[PDB]
Amino acid sequence: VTEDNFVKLQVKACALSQINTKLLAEMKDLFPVGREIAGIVLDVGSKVSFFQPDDEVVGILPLDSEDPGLCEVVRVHEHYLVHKPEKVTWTEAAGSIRDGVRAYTALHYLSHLSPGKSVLIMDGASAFGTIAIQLAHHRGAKVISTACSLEDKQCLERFRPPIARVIDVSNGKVHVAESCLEETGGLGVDIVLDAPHKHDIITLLGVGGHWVTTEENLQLDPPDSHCLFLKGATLAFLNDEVWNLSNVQQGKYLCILKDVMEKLSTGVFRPQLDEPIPLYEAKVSMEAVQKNQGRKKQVVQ
Amino acid sequence: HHHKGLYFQQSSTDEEITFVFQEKEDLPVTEDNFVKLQVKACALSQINTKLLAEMKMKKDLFPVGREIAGIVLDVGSKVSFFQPDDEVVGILPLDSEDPGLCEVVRVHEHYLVHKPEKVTWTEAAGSIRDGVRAYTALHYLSHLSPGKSVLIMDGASAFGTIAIQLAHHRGAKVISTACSLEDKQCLERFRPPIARVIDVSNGKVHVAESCLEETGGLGVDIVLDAGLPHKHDIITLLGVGGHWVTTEENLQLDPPDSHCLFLKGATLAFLNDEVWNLSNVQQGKYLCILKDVMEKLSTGVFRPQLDEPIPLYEAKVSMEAVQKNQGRKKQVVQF
Repeated sequence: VTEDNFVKLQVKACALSQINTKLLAEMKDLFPVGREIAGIVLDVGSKVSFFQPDDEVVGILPLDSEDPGLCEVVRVHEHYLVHKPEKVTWTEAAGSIRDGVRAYTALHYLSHLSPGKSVLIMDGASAFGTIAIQLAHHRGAKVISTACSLEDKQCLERFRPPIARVIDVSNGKVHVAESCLEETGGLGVDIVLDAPHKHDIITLLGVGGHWVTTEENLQLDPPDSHCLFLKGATLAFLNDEVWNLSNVQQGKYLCILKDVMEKLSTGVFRPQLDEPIPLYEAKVSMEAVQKNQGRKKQVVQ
Repeated sequence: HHHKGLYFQQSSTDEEITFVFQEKEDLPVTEDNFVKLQVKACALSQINTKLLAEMKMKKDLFPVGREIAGIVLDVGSKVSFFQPDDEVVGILPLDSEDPGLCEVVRVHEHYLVHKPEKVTWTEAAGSIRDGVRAYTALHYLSHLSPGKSVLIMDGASAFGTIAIQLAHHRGAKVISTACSLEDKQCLERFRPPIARVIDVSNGKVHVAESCLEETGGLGVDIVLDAGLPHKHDIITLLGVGGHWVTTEENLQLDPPDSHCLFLKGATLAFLNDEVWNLSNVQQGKYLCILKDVMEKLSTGVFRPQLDEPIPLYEAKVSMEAVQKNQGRKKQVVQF
């Protein structure tokens, strides 16, 4: 049943991602599953304006969403959605909106990319890693990335615009700090995208460098935050759902989405993702995810 | 022939430093990138003995004075940006051979910019370093923008004064913590009034509760902490996506603190103006910072809280007071 100021839409694809347990636990029946949707609006509320029925859209549902994205159709507020470009497919859209958001914030809002800069994208073979690498290349950066497996290794070396260097941590040991300092020319890396232990990162960091972490419980010792002081560095925490959970950041967020699709419309992004598996056995695919397993994005169609 | 220069020496078991006048020769400029300056003004700043020690320099007498404005007397062969009679201003490197507190100084050319004529010597020397700190904290570590809220520690200091002026120039609402009585009056006398002076004379206010009052619960966008509140109250008063710019060189950040930081998507940045003259890489960026600061000064958006200038012979007493951080106005030696 539709409510006003909300929009009913018919899902065209719903990519699924890892569900964070303790974020749900700290936030306080059923746990709705599915958030990265690319659908076609059905019925419109009485006071929604930006969307008219028979329009194709893409967006990320909020954590408090009554409806679960994994469904034939769902309801969602109109300011959680954006228009999907015509050229883009719908699996591509649903699979790229979330990782594209994260890459855009991490590399554009928590750090700044420009021609000539160096960025260490850790686990570049993950879907998020792939999208992030494509952003870095699009702006003109020199990308160093970490490969955790042989599959990841040969996955990254075959990028059409080859990355500067693939450091494989797949083996027992590798001197990541020394090798990236070696690749920069003593300068160090400008942006590290945690997405090694911290002592490799802090020495790897260049002058005024940016450490964009995702660790939700980082402990910092006075000697470490001192080496950061000597380098004039910035520690930026990447948290995906601060846009959705803050009422003021409405506009910027939307623009990100609209730009994420824009590059996807001109194909500067390309997701790396599993073949489309329909609704049925989708729960088993989600079970597989939560297992800390999966380098390819998994989208339902 | 020779000139009098202020130096300092350090005892072995005491980190304390003593200041001494010593006469020494003018370093000649020859077949090098160095310029020789007639020093017109040299501002004073407390010397971080620790950072200098980490630089690993082997000296028994260390030179004093780094924030200079003067006239180019001579130039080495390779110098390009300056010719004699030019009016220059700059900050001498941490590894400088010559003291800034001396009538003549020899400095590499990639440390100076030209001085605007409307700027006096004492004003330029007394604004260069603090304007740079403020500029990189509010423009490179955080990103000032009209409408944002900026909590500035002190603000009655020289740095806090330049910073408050920068924030107002960019349409920022400023919250600032006064400590002394005289500090509170000083913050009361600002030409455009700041939004909220929180008076932490004694343990009678809460800066977190007051700042959350003013912000409406959203939180402060930019915290400038340089120059008193615990780490935790900073982290609770910080807004969503906010930037915490700190002068703390030995910060203790435990996982609860960092957890609240993550949940607010907060960036933490360290303010260290030496970062350009110690690494010596993107110094051309630093140059543009100097030129913009000097422009801001010439047009009028900066007015440093200078004290009245002093002659060179009073520079060792003054420096002594500057080393203990007794005094709020900015001391500048005039020649």
